[PDB]
Formats: sequence, C-alpha cells, structure tokens
Amino acid sequence: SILEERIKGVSDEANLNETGRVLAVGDGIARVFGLNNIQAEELVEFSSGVKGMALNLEPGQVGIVLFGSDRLVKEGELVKRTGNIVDVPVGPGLLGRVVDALGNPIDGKGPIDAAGRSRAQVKAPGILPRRSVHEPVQTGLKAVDALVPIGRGQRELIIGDRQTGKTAVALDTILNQKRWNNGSDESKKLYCVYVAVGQKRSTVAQLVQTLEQHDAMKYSIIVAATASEAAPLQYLAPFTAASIGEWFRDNGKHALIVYDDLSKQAVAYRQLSLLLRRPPGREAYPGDVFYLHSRLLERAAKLSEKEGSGSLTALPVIETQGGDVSAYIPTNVISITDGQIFLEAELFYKGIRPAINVGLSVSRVGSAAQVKALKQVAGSLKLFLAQYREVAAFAQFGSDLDASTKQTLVRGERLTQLLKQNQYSPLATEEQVPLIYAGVNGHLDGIELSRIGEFESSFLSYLKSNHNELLTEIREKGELSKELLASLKSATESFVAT
Amino acid sequence: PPPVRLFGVEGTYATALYQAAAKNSSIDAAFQSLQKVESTVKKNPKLGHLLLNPALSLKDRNSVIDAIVETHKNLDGYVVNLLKVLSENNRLGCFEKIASDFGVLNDAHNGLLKGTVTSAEPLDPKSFKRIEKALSASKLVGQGKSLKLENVVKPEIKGGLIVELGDKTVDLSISTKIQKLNKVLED
Amino acid sequence: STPITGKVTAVIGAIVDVHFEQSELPAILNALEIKTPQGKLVLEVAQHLGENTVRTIAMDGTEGLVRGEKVLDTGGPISVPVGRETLGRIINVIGEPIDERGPIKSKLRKPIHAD
Amino acid sequence: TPITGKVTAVIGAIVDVHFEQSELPAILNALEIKTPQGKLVLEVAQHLGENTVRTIAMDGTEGLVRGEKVLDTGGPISVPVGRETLGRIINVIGEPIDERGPIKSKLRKPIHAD
Repeated sequence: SILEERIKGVSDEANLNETGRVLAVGDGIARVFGLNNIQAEELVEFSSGVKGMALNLEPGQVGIVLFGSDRLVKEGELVKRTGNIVDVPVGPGLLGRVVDALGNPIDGKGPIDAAGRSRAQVKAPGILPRRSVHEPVQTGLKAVDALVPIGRGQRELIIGDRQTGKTAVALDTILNQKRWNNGSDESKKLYCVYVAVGQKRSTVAQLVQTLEQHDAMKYSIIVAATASEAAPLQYLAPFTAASIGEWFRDNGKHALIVYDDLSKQAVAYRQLSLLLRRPPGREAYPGDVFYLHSRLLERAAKLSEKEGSGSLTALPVIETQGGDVSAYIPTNVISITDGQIFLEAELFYKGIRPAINVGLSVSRVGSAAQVKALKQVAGSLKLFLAQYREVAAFAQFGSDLDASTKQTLVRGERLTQLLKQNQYSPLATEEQVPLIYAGVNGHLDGIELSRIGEFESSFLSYLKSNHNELLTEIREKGELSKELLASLKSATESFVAT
Repeated sequence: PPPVRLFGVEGTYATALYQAAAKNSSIDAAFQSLQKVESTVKKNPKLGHLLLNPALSLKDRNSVIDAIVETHKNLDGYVVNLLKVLSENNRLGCFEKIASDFGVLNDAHNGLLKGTVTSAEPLDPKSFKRIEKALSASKLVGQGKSLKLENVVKPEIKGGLIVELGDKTVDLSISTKIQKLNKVLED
Repeated sequence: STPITGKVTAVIGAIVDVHFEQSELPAILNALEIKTPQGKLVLEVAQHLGENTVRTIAMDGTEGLVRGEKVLDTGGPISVPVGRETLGRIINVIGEPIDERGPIKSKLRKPIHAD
Repeated sequence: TPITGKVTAVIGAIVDVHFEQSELPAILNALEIKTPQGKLVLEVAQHLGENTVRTIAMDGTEGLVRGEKVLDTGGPISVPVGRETLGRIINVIGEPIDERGPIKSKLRKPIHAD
C-alpha cells in the first residue's frame, strides 16, 4: 500500500523498450540497463547526442559501441533506440568528393547528391547474378598487366611492407584508368573508389591534391575514415564503401574499389572485441574476423544480364607490418582473395621503384582478363624470367658459367631493367605492347644493360614518329596480326639502337 | 554445521545465517517467520518485478527498508541484516534464491525430505501412499524424517517407473530394459 | 510453435543464446529454426548451459535480431535431402537450391550428423 | 564542483572513489584528492556506477588511507598557457621546476582537445 506506492516512487516506471538508462561507463563502450526490445545492429541515440550501434545484446544490459567519445557520455542517461540499422547516402554525387564514414562530406563541397540510401550490409551477388568475367583492365604497370593480369570482379591482394609506396601502387592503377575515363562507354568507365582507413588526414589531403593534379578526382570517390575517427566507424567504413560500389555495379557502370588497409580494420575490430570481452582469436584478432572479411570481399563481381552489367573490381590491400604472410590476418585474406601482388623491399632498393616480386604474386583468374595482343607478347616473357630467376641464383658466385646459362643470364638482366617502373607514370597499353615485343623477340637482349633506360624513351619516340601506324592498330585491334607482328619486327630492327 | 551442506553459492552465506539462527536458536523459529517474510515477498511481486530492476543504491536499500516497514518483522534482526546484505550486494535475482535455500536448510533441520516418482503417467493415490509407506519401511525414510513424494508426469520418461529420493533410485522403466535387450541381440 | 520455445538472451555474434522453457530442453547437435523474413535462421545447439538456457552457434547469418525472440526447435541435426534427385543440382548448407531449379524434391532426407 | 566522495579502494595508481552525488564527473574530468601531498590529480576513466567511479591517478598513491575525501576539479586539467610560459619548465601539474615563479598565464586550457 504505502510500501507499494513508495516502491512505484523509487522505480523508473518505464519498460525500456525503445529506451534504456545507461549504467557503467568507460572504455568508450557502454552498457545500458534496459533496452528489452532492441533489434540487432540497430543504431541507438544516446541522449548526450552521441549515437552508437549495438553489438552485444547480453542479458538485461546491452553493450553499445559508441560512434563518439564517452567524455560526452555521463552515466545514468537515457538512450533511445533510433530504430534504424546504419545506412549511408549513395549516389553519383560522390564523384569528386571526399566523404567521411557516415558520408558527411569532409571535403566540404557540401551535401552529397545521393541518389539512394543503402544498408550497412548488403549481401553479395550469388553464383547466378555474376557474369563470367572477361573484362580486362590494365593498371599501366607492365609487370602487373603482363604477369598478373587484372580483370573486373576479382580481388587481388596488394601485400608488402608498409608505406613502401604501398599507397603509390594503388594510385598508379587509378591514373591509367584515365585512358578508360576519357572513353565514352560506361563499361569502359571505372568510377574508382579509394578507401583509406586509419590514415592521417594529411596523407589523404596530399593524395587528393595529386588526384586533382592528375585530374582524376572527377571520376574518383574518396571514402575516408582517418585515424582519429571511431573504431566502429572504421569497421563500418569498408562495408558502406562497398554499398556505394554495389550501386554503381547495379547501374551497369563499372568501378574499382581499393580497400587500403584492411590490416587497420582488423585492429579496429580487435579493439571492439576485446572491449566487448568477446573471445579474441589468434593474435587477438577475433574469431569472426574471417566472417567480416569474407563477406566484404565476396561482394566484388561482374554482373550478367540478370541485373546490371556493371562490375565492381576490388583491390584489397594488406600492408604486412611484420612482412609475415603466415600471420593470421594475411593468411585468412590470402585464402579469400583471387590473387596476391607481393612486393619485395630488397628489390625496391635494387631500383625497381615500385618493386613487385612476382615470385609470390599470383592471379588465378589469369589471362582471360588479359588483352589478346598482350597475351601473345608476354607469352614467353614469363618463361625467360622463370629461367632467369634460377640462373641468376647460381650465377652469383662470379664464375664463368656455361654459355647457355649465360644466354639466359644476359637476356634476363636486360628484362628486369626493361620492366622497371617509376612512380607517378602510368603507361599506355598500346605503347607497352612494343616494348614487350622487342624484349621477348630478343631485339634488346644484345642492347647493353646500362643503356636500356636510354633506349626505351627514344624507341617509343621513334615509333611515335615513324611507326605510328603500328600504334593505332594495336589500340584498334587489341590482338596482333601476323602482318602486324612482322611489321613490328621490322620496326624494332629499324631502330637498331639509339 | 547446517543440516545438509548446500555448497552455498551466495545464498549459502544466508544458510550460514540459518546456522546462526540455530546458534541464537530462536532463529530456527526465525526460519518459519522468514518463510512468512517470503510470503510477504509473495504478496510483493508487482513491486518484486520492479525489485529485479537494478541500480537502487543507498536509495535502493532505503526503498527495501520501506518494504520492510510494510512487513511485520518475520525473520527478525537476522532477516533485517540479510535485507541490508542483499541490498549491499545489490541483487533481487538472488533474493528469492536465498529464500528457497533457507527453506531447504530449514526443512532439513525439521527433517522433512522430498522424493519423487517420475513416471510416464500419473499413478494411483493408493500407489502414492504405498510407496511412502514402503520408504518408511525401508531405511530411506528411517522415520524421524518426513517425506513429500511427488509423482511427476513425463511420458518422455517412458513406461514403467523411476523412484527417486536421496541419491538413490530404482529405475524399472521400459526404455532401459529395451536398450539392454536390443544390445545383446545385436551382439 | 513448440513447447520448446526459447527466447534469445544474448546475441554477441554467431553465438546466440536462447532461453528454452523449463523441463523442455533440446539436445546437443539439434537444429533450431527461428522464423525470420530471411527464411528460417538455423542455429545448431552446441551446449546446454543450465536451466534451459542453451548456447548455440549460428549457421546462417544474423542481423536485426530482436533479443527475446521465439525459437522453434527442429529437434535434431539439419536434414538435407538425399536421393539421385540430388544429382545435377546446386544445393546449399541447409539444402536449398542455388541453381533454383526449385526445391530439391526427394523421397528421403537424412541428418547431417551420421556415425 | 563541490562534489566530494571518499576513496573506497586503492588498487595501484588506479584509485576508485565513491562519489556521493549520483552525478559522477564525466570521463576525462579531473579530481583532486585533498591530502598533505597537496592534491593528487586523478582523471575519471570509468564510472563503475553505484556512484563509484574508477579513476586514473597521475600522482603517487602512497600513504592513502581508505575513505579519503575527493573534490571534483570538474573537467580536464586546465594547463596554463600564455606567451609568458615561454622560458618556463612545467611539471605535469603545470607548475615550475626551474622556479621561475608562478606560471604567468592568462588562459588555461583543457588537456584533451579535438
């Protein structure tokens, strides 16, 4: 009576469906007393304004990961369920815009022209929705194109030690997509989405300036989640980037998505799991780290005529801090991905800058995503190199080896020097075909190692002037005729040396 | 030592308080009056549903004292100290738990026992009495200790019977016998 | 429904804990179905933890789960279809066609766990 | 603020206070424990609730008697800045070490910043 009245008086008097009162704060991860009805992965607006998604629905007390600071939070406040799982504006308005994780333009070109909203997770296109890939795309790096041909829909993991131009490898791909960008067709046009996770604002800002300089910022979308920005938001950042990608793909338009670096995504999810007290896996990266990565990566596709015709191309990037690929996170990713694009540090110093060590680089998808002409010319490029690797290994001793082995040794040396790539220079495939022809048909085997660099510049110039008929044809027909090969043979010979 | 060791997780501290109720031996009658306090908690459950609600601090302890003011005093000063202790440990979800456990200790001191004869189906009242009798005419109820034999219905526990009391059972069900028959005729 | 009605208690990931009704417990390696607009989410019972609260591992994906959500029990290991009518078609974990040549209609089904 | 509390536990240099107010000074606020050690500067990092916060202690916790009063600074430590801090060596508490007298400062700013 009096005790029941007084009981009602000291009682909250709310069923805490749609709401709950915070209890126990700290660690940037909250715990609420209440929230009896709650949907999973829903967004809950804490009444200190901060919003936090909910990842633990542990009995009676919901473990809500903040998207902001807890210094804003003060214990005992109400949190009221937004009732919406996280969603992002997606549109073509992202073209020439930097956006933060929640899609708020941090480039400050004001509100995105968002032709849709999407959901944090959107399931990958099935077996049947994909078209069987046959879409070539060329990065403008001859070694990449020739040795590990890139297609659209495939995942190729760029791996190698941190900031050894780790960023720069990716940006090179973007620059050669100018050739396609200029091109009218939407199937040609890659609307390229560069995701930068954990990276400092200054780095990104330099990058956008470089993109603006190279005038590609136009067809570029920059999705960013800088280091300061919240760990849930970092985890959520690839998946909402992915959603933007699926929209392009759905539209029939092609795109390419760079996920640099997934390694910091893992650390973010690690932080969450260890402060949600969820069981931490090997290297303290949680047990369902694989689940996140696999779903993200398998969203990449090329679609058939069932839906669209677009294809999102993916380039995941893992920067191996230890350089250890047998570590849990690289290992998991390596299994997921269709390729590895291993880089070697020693070879960076050796003067290939960027340096790609193609011993551990694979593309299982292969040369169906390689231009027919380019398949022909780089056909025995691989054989020569493979022989060179073995031959070179014995050869360092300094002994005068048998001549047959030194035919390999001499040819092989020239090839490596020929391959060498310089930062910020993408190469036109039409003018990558001659160089690989020349080398493979051994016209440069004789040409001294020292002057290979000199010869290359001049050779292109000489062809540009004289055998410009050849260049047009390589572009136009994309497969080299016997006649064209012969013409090319004569041409290479014609420029006997510089 | 209290009659029967509960193992005493949380509520076992209150079982030791029941040992103290034997020590200041009016606490044995205090276990009857504390059962009356549990009856007050049984009138409580609209407020008891609020009482499972967390976060009542010193104000929660004062609110519990207000419920105690609605009470007449069953379980006395030991019960009041338990109200403070449970308040201090802040848990209503092991409030009734202590009640049930104190009940077990209390009725152990009384010497009442609880048996059960789970069967596939209900059993005769003639059967009920005859087994209670039998148990008294066995060492199981040595007599000096009461019994509350409860037949339970569980058709999942197949035909026949299983008698349970203490750590002692006779299981003359069908399933176990069928199992044995099968095994040997697969051998 | 089923008398083996459980209400989710904790979604902390794939682990989803369910609070089945007292005395009406399932068994290890059972398959729970939860009716959902995604079909029926299947949770494989992997532990009993006490007082008809199980801890089960999800098979299929999760999201939007309402904590306290009624859980029906299939009662045992996932039952696939078996037959020579399983020949020449794509089947998935719960046995659903991916080639979508309609349901894999078969005379018999079998459990996933077998000795 | 004049929110006092007492020190319930002293587990390492991670003291736990039990504030009397159910308003618990927000995360990254600063607290002064009033002692013959002057103040001890603590910074609330968790609220463990029950009106018992758990606080990082920046200054040494030696000699602490359990149940020792706290006072709430009420926010992140306010440093002393100025152009007259040029030529001063400051401790963590923001006080001389080179004893160029009391820090000439106009504006005092929260340690944490966005």
